[PDB]
Amino acid sequence: AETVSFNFNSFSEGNPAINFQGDVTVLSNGNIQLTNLNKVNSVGRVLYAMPVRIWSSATGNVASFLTSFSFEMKDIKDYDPADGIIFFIAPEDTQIPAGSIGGGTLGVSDTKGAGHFVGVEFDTYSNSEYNDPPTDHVGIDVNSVDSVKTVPWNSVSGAVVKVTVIYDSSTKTLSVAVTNDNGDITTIAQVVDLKAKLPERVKFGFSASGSLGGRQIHLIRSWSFTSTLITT
Amino acid sequence: AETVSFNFNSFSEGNPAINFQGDVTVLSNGNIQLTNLNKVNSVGRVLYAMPVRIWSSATGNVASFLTSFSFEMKDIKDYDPADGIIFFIAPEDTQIPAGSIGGGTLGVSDTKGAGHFVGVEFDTYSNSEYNDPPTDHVGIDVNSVDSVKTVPWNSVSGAVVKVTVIYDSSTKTLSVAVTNDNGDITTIAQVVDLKAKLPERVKFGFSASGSLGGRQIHLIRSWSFTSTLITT
Amino acid sequence: AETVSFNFNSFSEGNPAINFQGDVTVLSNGNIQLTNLNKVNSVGRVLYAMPVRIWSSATGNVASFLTSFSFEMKDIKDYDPADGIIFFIAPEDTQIPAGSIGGGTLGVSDTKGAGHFVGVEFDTYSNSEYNDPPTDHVGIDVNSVDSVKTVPWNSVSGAVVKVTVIYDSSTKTLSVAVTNDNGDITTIAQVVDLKAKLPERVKFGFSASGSLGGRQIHLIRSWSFTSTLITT
Amino acid sequence: AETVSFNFNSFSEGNPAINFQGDVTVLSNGNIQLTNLNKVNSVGRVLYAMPVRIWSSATGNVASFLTSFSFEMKDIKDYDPADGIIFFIAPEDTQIPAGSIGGGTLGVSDTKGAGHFVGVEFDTYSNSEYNDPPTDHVGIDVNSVDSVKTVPWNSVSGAVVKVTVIYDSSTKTLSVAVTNDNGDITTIAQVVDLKAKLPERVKFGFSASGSLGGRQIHLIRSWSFTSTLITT
Ligand SMILES: O=C(CCC(=O)N[C@@H]1O[C@H](CO)[C@H](O)[C@H](O)[C@H]1O)NCc1cn([C@H]2CO[C@H]3[C@@H]2OC[C@@H]3n2cc(CNC(=O)CCC(=O)N[C@@H]3O[C@H](CO)[C@H](O)[C@H](O)[C@H]3O)nn2)nn1
Ligand SMILES: O=C(CCC(=O)N[C@@H]1O[C@H](CO)[C@H](O)[C@H](O)[C@H]1O)NCc1cn([C@H]2CO[C@H]3[C@@H]2OC[C@@H]3n2cc(CNC(=O)CCC(=O)N[C@@H]3O[C@H](CO)[C@H](O)[C@H](O)[C@H]3O)nn2)nn1
Ligand SMILES: O=C(CCC(=O)N[C@@H]1O[C@H](CO)[C@H](O)[C@H](O)[C@H]1O)NCc1cn([C@H]2CO[C@H]3[C@@H]2OC[C@@H]3n2cc(CNC(=O)CCC(=O)N[C@@H]3O[C@H](CO)[C@H](O)[C@H](O)[C@H]3O)nn2)nn1
Ligand SMILES: O=C(CCC(=O)N[C@@H]1O[C@H](CO)[C@H](O)[C@H](O)[C@H]1O)NCc1cn([C@H]2CO[C@H]3[C@@H]2OC[C@@H]3n2cc(CNC(=O)CCC(=O)N[C@@H]3O[C@H](CO)[C@H](O)[C@H](O)[C@H]3O)nn2)nn1
Ligand SMILES: [Ca+2]
Ligand SMILES: [Ca+2]
Ligand SMILES: [Ca+2]
Ligand SMILES: [Mn+2]
Ligand SMILES: [Mn+2]
Ligand SMILES: [Mn+2]
Repeated sequence: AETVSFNFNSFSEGNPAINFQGDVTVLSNGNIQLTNLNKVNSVGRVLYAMPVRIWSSATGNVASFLTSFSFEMKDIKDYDPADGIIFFIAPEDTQIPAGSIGGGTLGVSDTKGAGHFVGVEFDTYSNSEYNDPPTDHVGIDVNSVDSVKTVPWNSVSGAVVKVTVIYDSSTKTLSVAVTNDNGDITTIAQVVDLKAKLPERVKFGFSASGSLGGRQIHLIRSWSFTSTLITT
Repeated sequence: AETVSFNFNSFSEGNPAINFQGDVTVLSNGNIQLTNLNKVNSVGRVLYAMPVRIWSSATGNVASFLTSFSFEMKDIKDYDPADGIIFFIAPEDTQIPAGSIGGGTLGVSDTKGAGHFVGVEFDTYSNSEYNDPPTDHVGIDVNSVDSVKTVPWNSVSGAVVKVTVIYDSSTKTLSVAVTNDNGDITTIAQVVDLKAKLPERVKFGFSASGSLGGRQIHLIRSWSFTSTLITT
Repeated sequence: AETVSFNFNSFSEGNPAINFQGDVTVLSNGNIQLTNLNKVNSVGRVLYAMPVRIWSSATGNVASFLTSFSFEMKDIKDYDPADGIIFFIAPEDTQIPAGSIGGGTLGVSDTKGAGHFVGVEFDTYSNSEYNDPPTDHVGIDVNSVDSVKTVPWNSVSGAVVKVTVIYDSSTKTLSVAVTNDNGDITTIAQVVDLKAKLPERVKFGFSASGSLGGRQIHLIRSWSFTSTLITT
Repeated sequence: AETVSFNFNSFSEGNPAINFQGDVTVLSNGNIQLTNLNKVNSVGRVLYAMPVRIWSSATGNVASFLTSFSFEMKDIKDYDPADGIIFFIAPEDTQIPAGSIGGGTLGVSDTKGAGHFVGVEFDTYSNSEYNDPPTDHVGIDVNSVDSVKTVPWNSVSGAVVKVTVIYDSSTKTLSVAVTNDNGDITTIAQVVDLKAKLPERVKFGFSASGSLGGRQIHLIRSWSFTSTLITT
């Protein structure tokens, strides 16, 4: 089998294993800060630099994967704590959408909320234009920030959040477990056919955005990943 | 919400938080050893002593859970490396089946392979009587060691194996990710309705067994768990 | 710290983690075959596709690394069993030298034997033009196939050879242990300053070559690697 | 060429291939447990029972060696996690020092920290009396627990640690690569003249110790070794 495996306990500028897009910076403590607090419609994204072959047009086989990551969102004075973080999967050529308005697009979609990606969003602002639920939520996204499914959640300012994601290729199930600061777990799961929605070669990563009035600290603290694709 | 949370980095026999059944021992290094290498049809099981409420007859709500554990199976001289370990969920009064033959029953079922439990098995011996696949496998079990579903796997002697399990109550999906020695990940997922198959209060644990000619070292190294049941 | 880790138990065409250069083919059993047995001056090379940051111009720190691989060289009828395999480190833009004569150049150097690379060679033909010792040898190469140091060795046709390499950044020591078919070990070690000889970002890989009369089967069976760079 | 080669995937009490010294026990899972958790100044050691000819008095030749082993250190309640494990080389008659205080001596030296041995220590307690660095470390020891050289390291409780050691006789270089749980590699290398510091035949092994307050689980899980001495 063909396996991609990596582990990030911290990050650094100049690591060729990571692609930095837009307003991303690396802090002295090793955290990735995705948005620029002094910029309007800030968008920042980090991708694992090596494309991952999630399915093969030759065999028809689809990869399974296990990934864990930790993040932190923290309020800043005067601005609305917005807009959130999205763990996403997209074609290997993926770039921040041209003329991105940031905000509710989470740096992955156009103004209408459409894009070419699969993702798990940690949404901290209710955008009526994307049919967002009224509270903070975890959502499963398939080519749109108008989520296929959401679950109520609570983004606590300054809290370290732990996420575990399992994609089971045979059932096409994307399962997510979110470990909150109050000790409770939040789960969400959805059948998503990655072979039907995405090309063979993809990139994995994180994106976050803000607006003129909606800004917060978006931090990626750690990321581990393993994908395995059965080969002929 | 109602949350049960625990973490075992090590295990000890004086700790009332675990119930010990059958031939199980705790080694001085802190590991749980489920079977006795010198006994015919050895069966050893371990359960978290406190019953966990997984669903409510009042609200109809079912808990979600995230659990991770690590185990090790190691070959012993002159014996077939058998039979395997099962992570299981059973009614709170669960006991080793009376007159257990161990072996392919994995200490949770009768001779016909039937029992009252939901489990994830790490099977290392092909029992034709339980329609086992020809190789080592991970199976999702619902009241039978004749698995609802299996996935090929490889039990590497002396390797530390890491497992992550997500149960998403809304989709009723039990998703499993197993991290092997060769670096590959193996996943298996199955829709299992816990309300329909198990009582409101259950015990979680591990079981392993052997036969006259089938024996191996079965070890539980660590276990973390979090369940959350919505009470509104 | 910044760590790069990978493990290849087998190889496949289409794996984005591997760059194929020249006459390389992947066999149905998963082995990489580096040279074409029917081509004059055949050269084949495989590289890990991601550039590896081996030193930082910001901190002055140099990475340490541990790598293991298994290869096989097998005689073919009538041709001289030549020329061997080189495990090498080179600038990220590395290509087979233009107008390569293959042969004693091992696909990494020009006709005079000069190139931009650091390598461990498994040399099976004595090239007087590169001051080769009279027998098969393991050599440490610094920008030349005229080795800084060599040790007598024996390339056994059809034998699986295991190699372990340690690069200790603090002492700048490259240490090699070669495990033969007859059970004996061969070692060679050399102080090589990678920060002085190579750029910050590099590619790691394997190269092999042949000539008109010098041809043999050159196989790469497995490859594991871990590098760690202290960050500040 | 005179070669010594062995492989231990597990260990057993009834095997004359290993010499057991002091408080050492074999657990039912096959691991060697070096210290007794209920004893003051506990010292336990294991040696490969056959002496290894590391050098010739006839030719003046010195052996090269390649060795790999895996170990585990685990914290125990109410005791300081101390003192660590040493992989050592000593005269064939080597015994635990008479009236050993255990602790910082690592079971290989006297109260002043002096002994007759060459070793690689995995030291988890800072002994100012042996000029230990302030954190956990890997050290290269020559007749003293006051290390010739150290490198900062981190002993993770319950983690399986893999070590690879290369001794290159021509450069007299002892190179060590330590693979941690967080994925990082730690290396240390030192020129050590084995012919000048040790006798013709030596014993290879492992030692660990504790004190009244400093105690932890010290486990040896596996050990492979190959040495080759050129006889021509
Ligand atoms: O000061 C106070 C009271 C302070 C306070 O805490 N008061 C508390 O009151 C309590 C009881 O109420 C208690 O008494 C308590 O003791 C007391 O302390 N209010 C007055 C007040 C404060 N802002 C803030 C909050 O919301 C406004 C303003 O600052 C940011 C935000 N904005 C509004 C706008 C206007 N553009 C637009 O609507 C067009 C574009 C637009 O909305 N894009 C969206 O902007 C979002 C962010 O708002 C997202 O990023 C979206 O994704 C993005 O699409 N752009 N940015 N607006 N009005
Ligand atoms: O020696 C060799 C070849 C060894 C070898 O390495 N050969 C190598 O081959 C190489 C090339 O291939 C090379 O040539 C190499 O040079 C050469 O060394 N075979 C001859 C041989 C060896 N056993 C072993 C393996 O299987 C047998 C025997 O030892 C264990 C097992 N059992 C079972 C019994 C007693 N029954 C019963 O209890 C009957 C009921 C029964 O089968 N319950 C099941 O028993 C299982 C375990 O077998 C499971 O636990 C099941 O869950 C359980 O239901 N009693 N024993 N049986 N026959
Ligand atoms: O048949 C036998 C004895 C066989 C045998 O088993 N004899 C046994 O002896 C026993 C007792 O000892 C018993 O009596 C037994 O009964 C008897 O059977 N020799 C007569 C004989 C055989 N070739 C062979 C070996 O070497 C020659 C020939 O086949 C291959 C090679 N090449 C080379 C060429 C074309 N040049 C060039 O390309 C010139 C440039 C050149 O030399 N580049 C180098 O070529 C190398 C490869 O040779 C390397 O690849 C170098 O890196 C490369 O730089 N074209 N060919 N040349 N002459
Ligand atoms: O409880 C606490 C804080 C616990 C804690 O978690 N605090 C947390 O702090 C957090 C924020 O920081 C939070 O606030 C949190 O809420 C709070 O819980 N300290 C008070 C405290 C605890 N021991 C421990 C640690 O060190 C002592 C004690 O237990 C073991 C050790 N020993 C030693 C002895 C007996 N001597 C001798 O034998 C003298 C000779 C001696 O020192 N040979 C050396 O002993 C070593 C081992 O200590 C090595 O083995 C050396 O190789 C050996 O040479 N007898 N005992 N000594 N003093
Ligand atoms: Ca939103
Ligand atoms: Ca040559
Ligand atoms: Ca110490
Ligand atoms: Mn949303
Ligand atoms: Mn050469
Ligand atoms: Mn020390």
